[PDB]
Amino acid sequence: AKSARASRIKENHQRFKKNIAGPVEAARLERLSAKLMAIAQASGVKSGKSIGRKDSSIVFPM
Amino acid sequence: GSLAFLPRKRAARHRGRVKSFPKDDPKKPVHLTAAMGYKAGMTTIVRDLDRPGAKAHKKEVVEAVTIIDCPPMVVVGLVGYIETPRGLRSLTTVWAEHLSDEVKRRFYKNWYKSKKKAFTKYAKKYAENNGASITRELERIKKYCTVVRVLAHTQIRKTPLKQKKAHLMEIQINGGSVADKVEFGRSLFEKPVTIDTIFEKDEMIDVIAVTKGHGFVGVTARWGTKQWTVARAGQMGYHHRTSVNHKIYRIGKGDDEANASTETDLTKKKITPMGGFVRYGEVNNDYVMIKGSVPGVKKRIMTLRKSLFTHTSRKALEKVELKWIDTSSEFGHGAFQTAAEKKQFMGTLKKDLQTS
RNA sequence: GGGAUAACUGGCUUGUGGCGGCCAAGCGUAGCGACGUCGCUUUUUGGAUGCGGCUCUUCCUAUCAUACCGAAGCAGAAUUCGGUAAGCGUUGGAUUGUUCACCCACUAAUAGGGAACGUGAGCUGGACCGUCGUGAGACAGGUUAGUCCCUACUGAUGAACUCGUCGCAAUGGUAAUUCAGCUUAGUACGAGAGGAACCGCUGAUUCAGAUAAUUGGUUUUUGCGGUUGUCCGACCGGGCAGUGCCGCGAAGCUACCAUCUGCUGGAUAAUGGCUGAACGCCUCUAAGUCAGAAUCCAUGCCAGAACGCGACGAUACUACCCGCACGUUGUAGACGUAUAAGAAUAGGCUCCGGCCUCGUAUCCUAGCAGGCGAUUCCUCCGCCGGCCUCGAAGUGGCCGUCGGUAAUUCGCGUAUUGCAAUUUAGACACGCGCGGGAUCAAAUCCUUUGCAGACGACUUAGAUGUGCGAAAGGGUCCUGUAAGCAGUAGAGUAGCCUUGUUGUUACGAUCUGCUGAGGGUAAGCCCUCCUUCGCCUAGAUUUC
RNA sequence: GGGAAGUCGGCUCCGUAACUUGGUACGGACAGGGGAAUCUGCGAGAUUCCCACUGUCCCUAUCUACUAUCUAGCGAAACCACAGCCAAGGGAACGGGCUUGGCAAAAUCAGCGGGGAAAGAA
RNA sequence: CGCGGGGUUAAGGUGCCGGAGUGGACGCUCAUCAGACACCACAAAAGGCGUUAGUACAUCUUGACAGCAGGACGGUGGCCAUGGAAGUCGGAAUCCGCUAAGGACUGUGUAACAACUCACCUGCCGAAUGUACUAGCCCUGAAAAUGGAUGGCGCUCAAGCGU
Repeated sequence: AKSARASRIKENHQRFKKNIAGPVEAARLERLSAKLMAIAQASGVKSGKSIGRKDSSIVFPM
Repeated sequence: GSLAFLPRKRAARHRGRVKSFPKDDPKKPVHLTAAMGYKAGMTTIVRDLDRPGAKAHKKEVVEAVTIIDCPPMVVVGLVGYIETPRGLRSLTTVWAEHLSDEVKRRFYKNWYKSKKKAFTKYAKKYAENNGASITRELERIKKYCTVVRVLAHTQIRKTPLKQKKAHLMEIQINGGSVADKVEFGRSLFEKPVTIDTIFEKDEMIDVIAVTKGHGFVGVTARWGTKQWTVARAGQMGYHHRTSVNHKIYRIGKGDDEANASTETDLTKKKITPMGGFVRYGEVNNDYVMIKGSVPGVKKRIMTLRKSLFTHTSRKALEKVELKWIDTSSEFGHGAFQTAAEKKQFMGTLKKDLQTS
C-alpha cells in the first residue's frame, strides 16, 4: 500500500486540489466574501497620518 | 497509546485555541477564518446519498449529526502582528467603542463587586479628539503588519446558559492587502457577524475544543492496556483537541420557524427536540448542523475554523440533500416529533376535560 | 595423602574444510609461499535434539511483509537473485519430556537478535568425622554451612515580577497502516490456457484521537408494578430479610456490541540521467547539475520555558509623571569607553582626474576638574518646540527660538594639596525629599455552579438583574391502570317462606366501568410575564 | 448456572392349542419423559428445537478473609556514616564523592510499574 | 618531600577551557562520523579509472600514445564433421601470394551467406609517452544493539602527518 506521504500520492492530491477543489472553494469564498462585504458596508502629527511614538534590552548599557 | 498526544495534561485553557490559521494570499477575497459556538447536542437524520461508487448510492442512509448553537458574534477589536526573526509579534491592537457588559465580564473576574471601569479611558480616547492617536494605530497596522486578526466575542445572553461571561478570540482575516483587511475590520466594528456569513452548507471545517474530563484514571482506560513511553496513571480526559474534516450539513436561521423541515418532510418544526435538549435547553438562534461526533460536552465553548488545506476528497465537494431531522425526546425512548403529533396519537385525556 | 592452580572472556565473534602434488611474485642464495588446478571425502539414471514457556518497554539490522530500484526466456500473470531502506506490521497446528527439522492451515507477512559473569520489568512450570567392613559399601551414628524513605517516571498545585485579557513559539514529543472491490479490461500480452498496470472511484483490517442521536449492556432513580416469609388487630399504607426475589426502567456510564475523524512541503539513499575534464576516444563527477524510496527534516497535531517574549485594559493608598536636592544606596568593573555602505578577494572603489599591502586611519583633542574681562569670530555643541521620519528587541533629519562656545591676540587669578598617595568627577538602576500635575482599583477568603474534580485546581454565578434560591404550574420521559364505589357480569358460600314455571335476602373470589388512571420526574431534563414566597450594593485579608 | 476443549456422545414378553420338564405354532402388548416454542379451528390438534461423559479451562452465583481518602483528637516502630539527576572514562568483569560533558530554579500533593538487593567459580 | 621569598628548569605543552605561539621553513592528506602516537590485531602475493615522489624496461620528427579519414585483399565456401556451419555451433593443422598490411581470424550478425568491427597498415595531426613495481598520505580491508565522546569544543595552505 502506498503511504500517505508517498510522492505519487502527493502529486495526485496536488492535481485534485488544483483542478476541482480549487474552483469549488473559489466560488464558495466569492459568495461568502460578498456576504461579508454586505454586512461590513451595511497636520499629520496632530491628525495621526504620521505614525509617531505612542505615549531586559538588546544593547549593553554604556 | 500514541506518543503524539503526550504530555497527557489538562488543557491550560477552557476555550481552546486555533494554533494555526490557513496561509494567506492577497489574491483571494477578504474573509474571516474562524467562528464560535456552543454544543447543544446531537440528533439523527436521513440523507439521500449521492456517492457515485458507493453501495448506498441513490439510497437513504441514517446519520448522526451534532448541533451547535451559534448566536451572531460581535466584532470589538482589531489586532495587527509583525514578522520577526523570533516569530509573529503582536505589534498593536485597537478596540471598538461601546464594549458590551459581557466582554467586560470576560475582562473582570469578580464582576459583581467591581466598579466596572474597563475601557472607559479608551472610550474617552475615541471621544476627546485622541482619534488622531487611534487613526495612528490603524495606520501603524496598515504600514507595518503582515497578518491581521479581528477580536470577536459571543452572545451568552442569547445562549440559554446560566453563564454571563462571554468569550473573546481573534479570527484571522485572509485574502487581501493589509490595508484592505484593516478597512474591513474597522468597518466590522460594533457589528454582528453571522455563521452563515462566515461558513455555509456543504463545507467541511475543523473543530477545536476541550474533550471531556474523567479525573485520575488508571492505565486500563488512560491508554487502553490489557519512562514517558510506559503507560502511567494520571489525568485522563479534559484534553485540547482539533478534529478535522467535519462536514457542515446545515445552517439554520433560528427565526425561520421551520429549521427542521426539509423539502420531503412538510412539518413546520424547529431543531430543538421535543422537550428540549437534555441538560442544554432550546436552540433559538442560528445553529450549525455538522456530521459525526465532535470533541466537547454539551454547553461547552467550541471553535469552528476553515480547513487549512484545499480538500482532496469527493466527500467535500458533495451536496447534502436532507430528508428529515429527528426532533423526538432525548430524555428517553421518544417516538413523537411534535406535541401535536403526540396529542393526535393519544387522543384527549382526563386532565384535558378537567382544564377545558 | 601432599603440591601447584582457582574462575573466566573481554577491539573476542560472522561465508566459503583439511591433507599431498603442480604452478608460483617474491624473501633468500637449500628452505617459507598466495590465487588457482588435480587426488581423497565424491556418484554413468531423481529425523536430530536430552531448562522451557508467556506478557510488556526500548533498541539493532544480519529485511519475512509493505515502498523504490538493478538483473534473469522477465511474453502476460506468478516469481527468483541482488541493492537502498527498521517508517510500519510480524501467527498458529500436529508431534515431542522440550525444541527444531519436515509436514499442515490462516495471513500482506505471519524475520532474526541485544538489555552486557544475575540474558531490561513481571509471571509460570549438600560435606566433615566415627565405627564396622572393603574384590564393596552400610549406619534413625554424631556434627555442620544454608544473610519505609531519597530518587527516576507519571499526572496535580504553586511563592515572588500589581491583577487580568488576548497572543507569539525556543525547546521537547509527533502517526498512521495493510488489504480488497469497481473502472481501466476480458484490454495490453498470449498458439492456447490464461491475463496486468498508471490516472479516477468506493469500502474493509490494525493503530490513534474523540463522541453518545441511535442500538445493546449496567440500575441505589431503590422510579414504578408483581411476588415470598414475618410483623404493624384487619383494609389502606408500610417496616424487616446488611439492596428478600422478579419485570420494565430513564439519567449517567459504557461498547470496532454503537457512531465520527485521521492532513503536505522540501532534501535525500540505492538507482536512472544532462553538460563535461581527467585521458585529443570515452566517462552520471572531478567543477556544475536533473529526477528518484513507506527514508530524513519540517508544516499540519500535543505541551508551552512555571528564572523566554509581545499587545491591550484598569490600577485606591503607595507614590503615577514632571522639575531638581541629593543619597556616607547598588553595579563581573566609564575615564574620548567617538567611527553604519553593500559586495568581490583569480578583484574592488571613485569626485571619472585617479586610487587600493598598511585603522601606526578619520573625527575630536588648549583655558582655575577648565575662572573673569576684552580684541575677534559666525564655527561647533545643547535644550525645547513644528513638520516629518524610524517597528528585527523602534530613532534620526530639517527648520525655528533660546543657551554655551580661543579660529587670533592680551590683562587679571591659580601658590600653602607643602616631593607621590583612586585626578571620590560616567552611566544605568533604586531610595529619600521638595513643589506642579493626574487618578480614586482589583484579587483571595466566603456562599454558589458541575462543562470539573483524590485534595488542591478548573468552568460559572453572587451589587437590582434577561438576577439568585425554594415551591408550584406546563412540557418531556419511566412504570403500567391507584384508593374507593358501583353494575346482578359474577364462579361460588348460606338464611326466609313455600314450591319456584324468573322465588327472595346477605356475603363474595374474579370481571368491567369510573382509569393510559395513580405514582415518580433532576438530584448532572426542559420552559415560566408581574404563577407564589424569600434574598441582595455585604464582611475579613492582601497588593506596585 | 452458562460458555469453552476433547470424545467411540447427539439422530422381546403374556394367554391359547398339539409335542417331549422344555421347546413348537397361533392371538395380544412392547420394541418414554421433561422443558422451550411456532401454525390451523382447548381441540386424534399439526410442526420446530435441547437433553451426553470428562482426572480439562474460563465466567457467573454463594460463603469465608484481608481489603479505606480527608478532617478533630490521640499517636509508634523498622531503619538511619554522609548523601542521593544523568552519559562516557576511571587496567585489578569497582563506583556515590574523581576527570568532562548533558545540564541544572523555591515549597509541595497523588500514583508507582525503574534504581538505592544479591553471586564465587569448578 | 622541614616553614617561607626570588630565579631556572624537567617530563608535558603554547586555539581560550588552560599558564605559554592562531610562531617560523619545506612538503603531503579531504576521509558518507579522517587524524591528532595504539602501531599488537583484523590484514593477504588483498582490493582502489585517489594523490604525490621514485626504480627498472620499452616506443618516439626513421613521426611514439590518443583520435579522425581510408585499406583490412587473393589461393579459399582451405580439411573433417553438420539438415544447414563460407574466419566467427564444433575437432585438428594453421601455409603461401600481394604486400604498406591484413589472423585459414577478436567480437556483433545470417538458417547459410551478405554486412559491420578488431588485429595490422597508410594519410592528417604534432612532442613526449606507457608497462610493471617501490615509498608516503587517503578510501575499503566487517559491524550489532540506552544517548556520548581525539577530555570537550571545535579544527581542512589545520588546531591533521614528517623533519
